Formats: sequence, C-alpha cells, structure tokens
Amino acid sequence: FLQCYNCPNPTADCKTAVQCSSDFDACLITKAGLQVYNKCWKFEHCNFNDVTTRLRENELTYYCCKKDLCNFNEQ
Repeated sequence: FLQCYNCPNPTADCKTAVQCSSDFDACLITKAGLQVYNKCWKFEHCNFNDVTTRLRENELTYYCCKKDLCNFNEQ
C-alpha cells in the first residue's frame, strides 16, 4: 500500500495520514490559488484533464508521487 495525506475537502494543512486502498497508486498534492488538495490518487489521473475536471479547478499546479506521505504542501 501507499500512504498519503488525504483530506475529503481542500484545507490549509491536511495532516490526515492515511493508508490508501489498493485502488490507489499515487499521492496527489494540488495547489489552486490558496486552496490545497491532498489525496490518495491514481497515476492514470495524474494529468491536467483529470486533476482539473475532478477537483473542478481551472488554473492549478499539481504533483504526483509514490513514496509514503510524499504528499506534503511544500512540494
């Protein structure tokens, strides 16, 4: 399994460390203005189309990774 910070909704400091389901193979960090997304995620969805449509954010920056808790905001 992978561990990621995973919060259901964007928050300033998502500190909720989870062991993600077998469904997930990546951790996501996304910054769209000052809302921050941290999620258990899927590498197949690590692109602008899938991140933007799934978060409903237009302009954003994102980073996907596969080491435990690599999901931090300073990333």
